[PDB]
Amino acid sequence: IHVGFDAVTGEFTGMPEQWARLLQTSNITKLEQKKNPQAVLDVLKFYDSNTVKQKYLSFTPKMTDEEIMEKLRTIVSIGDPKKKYTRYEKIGQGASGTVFTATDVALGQEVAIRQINLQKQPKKELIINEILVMKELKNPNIVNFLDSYLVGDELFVVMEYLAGGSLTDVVTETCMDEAQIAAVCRECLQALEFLHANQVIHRDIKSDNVLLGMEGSVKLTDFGFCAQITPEVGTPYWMAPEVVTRKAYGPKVDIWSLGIMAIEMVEGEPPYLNENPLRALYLIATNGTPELQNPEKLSPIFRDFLNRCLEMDVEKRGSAKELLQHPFLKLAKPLSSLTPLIMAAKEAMKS
Amino acid sequence: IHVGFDAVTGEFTGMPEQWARLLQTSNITKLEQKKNPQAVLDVLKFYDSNTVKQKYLSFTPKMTDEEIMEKLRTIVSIGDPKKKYTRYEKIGQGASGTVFTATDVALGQEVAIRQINLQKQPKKELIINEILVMKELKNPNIVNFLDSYLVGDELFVVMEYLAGGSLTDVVTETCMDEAQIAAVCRECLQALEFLHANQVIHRDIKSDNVLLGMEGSVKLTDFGFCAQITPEVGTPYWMAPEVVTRKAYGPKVDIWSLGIMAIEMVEGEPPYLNENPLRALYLIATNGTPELQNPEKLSPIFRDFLNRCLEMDVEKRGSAKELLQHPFLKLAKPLSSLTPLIMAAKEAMKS
Repeated sequence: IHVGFDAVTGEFTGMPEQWARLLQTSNITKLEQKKNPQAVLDVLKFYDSNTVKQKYLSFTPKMTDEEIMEKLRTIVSIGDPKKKYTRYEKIGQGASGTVFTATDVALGQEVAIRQINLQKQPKKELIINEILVMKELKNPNIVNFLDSYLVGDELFVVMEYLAGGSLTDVVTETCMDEAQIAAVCRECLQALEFLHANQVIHRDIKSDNVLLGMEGSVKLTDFGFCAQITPEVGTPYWMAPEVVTRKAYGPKVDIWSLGIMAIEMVEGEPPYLNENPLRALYLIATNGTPELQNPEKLSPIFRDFLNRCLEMDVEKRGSAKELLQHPFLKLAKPLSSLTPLIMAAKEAMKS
Repeated sequence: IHVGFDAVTGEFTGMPEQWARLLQTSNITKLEQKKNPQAVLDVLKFYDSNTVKQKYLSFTPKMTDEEIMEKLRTIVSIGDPKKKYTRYEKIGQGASGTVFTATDVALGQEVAIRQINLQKQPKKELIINEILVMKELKNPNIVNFLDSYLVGDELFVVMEYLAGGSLTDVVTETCMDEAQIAAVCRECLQALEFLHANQVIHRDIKSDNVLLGMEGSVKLTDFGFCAQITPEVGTPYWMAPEVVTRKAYGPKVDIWSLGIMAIEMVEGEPPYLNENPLRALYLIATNGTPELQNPEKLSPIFRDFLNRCLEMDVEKRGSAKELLQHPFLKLAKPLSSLTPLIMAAKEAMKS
């Protein structure tokens, strides 16, 4: 319902008590409110309603046990997941199932295992169709579906994984040069080109969801339900302005998030770290890019790259297929150059 | 290859060294040998070759995981067998899988669970077809298929069971009257009529494979692969003469075995208990019926029943559909009359 704004007093008129509550807790000043009331009102609407939600790739080119067994025909192997994999470690649990990392005993290569109870979720058909899609959606810069197993009522879905940890672990414990950063950016853009070409928007490009191999190979995770194989309230620093303004959005939100990720790689921490989430959302909507700590060090060509990623105008902002041609990615080192940083990160992590 | 017999010396000529070995260990006398050499030679052939074997009901009106999942479509439930059943007790294990008894937590009724590894058996198709058949083969005097569950590579098959133990436990610890014996015989004949009507020969009718309910209900087990839910070299006391003479045989072998079972019920132990297995087989082939310990006590009409069951001539011997009309079964008590004997048996068993 319509709400107003009395410009000299700086008070919104007729807004819900939820939005008024949030506004009091927001640390947005009455200067910042009268500067742009519409931006404030948009980010109140967003935070009041962003329960995060789930994502399922229903892009496939009440349920009974025969229907389930029929849908599972093409995707279930006969095998014991407690015998095919060792070094199980539980990496998380929630309504969405339980997640483990483990290693294949025959190949010696690491995997992630999501364990879904098919009786306790009503959206059974969505989960299975998600798996059917993911079996056919194959690319080297995403974690791919490997295998699945039925264990009574539990379905085990096995995804690729990598031993070298997350890009956050590298970025927090080491300093990357621009030739390393361009190599990461190239592999993430190769992933985004493929996902966008299959009507997938990732929505959550950040260093936490970028996985590194010990040889320096790079994969994205958290693009689907099955690919959520990461431990994950807080501040949504990776989000683009059209998202937090509650406006319509499309695949170039992932290009913004990649830009913020490139900032995080050169600054070692994400933006808005100690900020109130509501004020961080306000700043994203009004200012766009956060402000750099030491911007004078960065090459012209990296700054051009960041500008094409973090342009607030969606039409001006690069697409994945375009930014793959951007001259910054010419500077990229071999991916093996990440190896010493991955090892440095691991030896710092311990814990 | 042909072997002979020199009638005055009492020596077989030209027989294999296996059969000669067995003959030395057989405790069959040279009198008994020259009395009927052919019977001896038949039972040597039988014992040398009876590795028991398995039985599969392939009466349905190299394998890949999609083929397996397709065959399992109609028979696998989605559920956890380690959650649907409690009071698991392991009752046996062999090449054929592992067997448990357990009770359904919701119904409060006892069940048997066979647990089959589908990777470690090559005859996968036979096992699944056995289950598909058994799902449609339903009768109250056999243990029926209830449910099945897939647990990785292990298939769990759930069969009915009964709390009152085996007829052997009743027959060894109590004395049955003829009206109790006729009630058991009636229910076993009801089972054999149905099995014979579906081209099934049981082959192993004995008190060990007769299951009792606490209310006195009666079911057969060990007619198929899935129905082998009983702990089970030794002497084959239940076998008919045409079987042990290695001759062709048909469903009236079950009627012989039922006759021997009726003897076991009134005598409290099976025949040939302390006998050499080779001599027991010789006696079955030549004498037919074993000799009763106290035959003067038994009614005329029970003796007529036993005669129709234990006639050595297959043509004279009763069929199930015929013996169901035999006047002995008119004497049958209500099945509840078994209840005190079942409880007496259990309270003796303890252990």
